[PDB]
Amino acid sequence: RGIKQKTLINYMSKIKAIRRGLPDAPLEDITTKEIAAMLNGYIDEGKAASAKLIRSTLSDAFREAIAEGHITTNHVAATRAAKSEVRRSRLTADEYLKIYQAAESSPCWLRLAMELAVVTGQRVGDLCEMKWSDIVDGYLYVEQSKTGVKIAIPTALHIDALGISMKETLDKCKEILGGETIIASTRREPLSSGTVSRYFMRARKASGLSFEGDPPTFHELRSLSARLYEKQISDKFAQHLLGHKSDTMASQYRDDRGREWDKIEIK
Amino acid sequence: NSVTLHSWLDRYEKILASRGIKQKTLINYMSKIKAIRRGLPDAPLEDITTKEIAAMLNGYIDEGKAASAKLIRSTLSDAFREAIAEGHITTNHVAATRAAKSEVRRSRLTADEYLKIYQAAESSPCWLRLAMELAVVTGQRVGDLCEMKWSDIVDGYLYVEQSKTGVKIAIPTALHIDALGISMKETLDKCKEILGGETIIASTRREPLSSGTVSRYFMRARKASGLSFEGDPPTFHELRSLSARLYEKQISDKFAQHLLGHKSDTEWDKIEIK
DNA sequence: CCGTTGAAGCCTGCTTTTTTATACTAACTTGAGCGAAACGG
Repeated sequence: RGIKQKTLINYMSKIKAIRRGLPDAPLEDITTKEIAAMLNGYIDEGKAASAKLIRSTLSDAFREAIAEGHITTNHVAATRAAKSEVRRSRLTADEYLKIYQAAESSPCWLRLAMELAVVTGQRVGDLCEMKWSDIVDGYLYVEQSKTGVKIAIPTALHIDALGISMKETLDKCKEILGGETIIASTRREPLSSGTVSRYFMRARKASGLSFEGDPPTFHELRSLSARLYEKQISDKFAQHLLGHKSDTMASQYRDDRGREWDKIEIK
Repeated sequence: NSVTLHSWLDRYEKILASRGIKQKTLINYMSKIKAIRRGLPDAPLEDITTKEIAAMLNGYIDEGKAASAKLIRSTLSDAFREAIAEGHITTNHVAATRAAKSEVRRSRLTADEYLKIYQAAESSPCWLRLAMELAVVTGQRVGDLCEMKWSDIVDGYLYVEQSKTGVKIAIPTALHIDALGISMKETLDKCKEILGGETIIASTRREPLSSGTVSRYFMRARKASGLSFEGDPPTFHELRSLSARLYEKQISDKFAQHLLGHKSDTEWDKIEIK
C-alpha cells in the first residue's frame, strides 16, 4: 500500500496484540462479542487510545478479507470506538525559562535545540535533519517528513516573549556544536529525535514543576512557539510557519486545555 | 434462462456503442473487456464470487500493472451495474473490492535535459526539432499539433481546436521562451522554409504525419542521448509540462493555464512577512 | 409573637444551544535489554 516505513511498524504492533488476545479460529466463527471482550479489556487499564487503534486496524483487516472471498460481513464495524481526550498539558512562557535554567547540568545542544524549536516552530524529527546547507541567502529551506510540506523560514525572526533571535541562536550552534547538522552532539555527529526529547524530560522533573495530568514535552515547544507567534504578529503568520494549511486545527492548536485562563482584554 | 458472463459482455459492448463517446475511448474499454474474458470463466453472473474477481485483479497488481487493474475493475463493475438494470442479477460483487492506488512514476523534464535531447535529434529528420520547439512554445498537446494547418493562423494568431477537451484558444505569434532561446515567430517561419506543406508540421514528403510517430521518433533521441532518470523516462508529452513550468516563471501562472487550455484552477512556498 | 400568605424549589415533559463527526496516515515518548567507547587502576 506504499507506506512510510514507521507507519508500517505501528500496524504490526497492533496486529501482534490481536493474535494474542483473540483465538486463531475461523473468521466467520468470530462473533462480535469476543471482539468487544478483548477490546474493553484494554479500556479499563487506561489504554483508551490503544483500543481505538486496535479496533480500527482489526476492522480494516476484515474489509480486505471480504474482498477476497472469505467473509460476508464485518463484525467489527458494529462495536463502538472508545473516545480519548488529550491528557498532555500545554507549556507556558514562564515554564519555558524554568526548564531553560534546569538544562544547565545538561549538554550544550539541549539549550540550543530548545531555542531553535521555539523560534522556527518546527517538528523535532525535522529539527535534527536540517543541515547547514539548507540555509541559503538567509533562508532556511525545511522539508518536513510527516506531511512532506516544504517551507522557507527567514533568519529575520525573533521572539520578544523569551528574548531569543533565530540569527543569534543559529550562529550559537556553529561554534559550540560544530557539525554537518545545525543540531549535533558532543561528537560532532547527528543526534536521533528519540533522544533530544529524552534529555528534555530530565530537566523537566529536575526543575521541580507541577502540572495536571501528563506533563509537557519537547513537542510542546512547537505549541508554545505558535501561541506566541499568534499574539506577537498575527494569526496568518503562525499558520504557515508551522507548515499547516487546513483551517480546522488553527483553532485546536490554539486551545489551552485548561492551563491558563484565556485573558479577555478590551479587544 | 439465457445467462452466463460472456454472453452478457457481448450484449454489453453494443450498449457502450450507443453511449455516444469518442472513437479511441470506446476502444480502450473493449481492450478491458477482452482481458476480463481470459481472466474469468464462462458461467452465470450469480455464480461469480468476489474472490475470483479479486484473484484476477490482484494478479495484474503484482505484475506491476496497478493502473490497468483500476480501469479493469472500474469497467467490470459498470457491466454488472448495467446487468442489474436489465434484471439479470441482484447484486454487484465488484463494489465489495478495492481499487489499488497507483502513483505516477513518469519523470518530468528539465531545461538542461531538453537541450541535450534537441541536439541529439540531429540524426533524426528535420521536422522533429521543429516539433520540439513548437510543442514547447505553444505548450499544446501532440494530438492537436499534428492537425494544425497554416490556414489556422489568422492575423498574428494561432487558432487551435483541442480534440481532447474541445477548448478553443488563440496563441499569438509573438511568444518566446526566455530560457532555451526559441521564438514563436522564428519557429513558425522555420517550418515554412524547411518543411513546406499544408500543415505546420509535415513530413519530408510534404504530407501530414500521425501523432504516434511524432512521439515515437522522439524516444529514439531520448535513449540515444545517454541521460539517466528516476522511474520512467519522460516523453514528448512532457514538453507540454515543461512549457508551462517555464512560462510560469517567465510571465505569469494565469498565463500558463490559459495557454494549456484550462479553465479552472485545481513546491517551496514562501513565508511572507505579513 | 403565633398563624396565614407568597417568593421560591423540584419533578416531568419538552425545547434549544454548542461540540464533535468517520478513518487511514505519520508520528512522538518512556521503558528495558545491549554493545561499544572512555576512564580508573
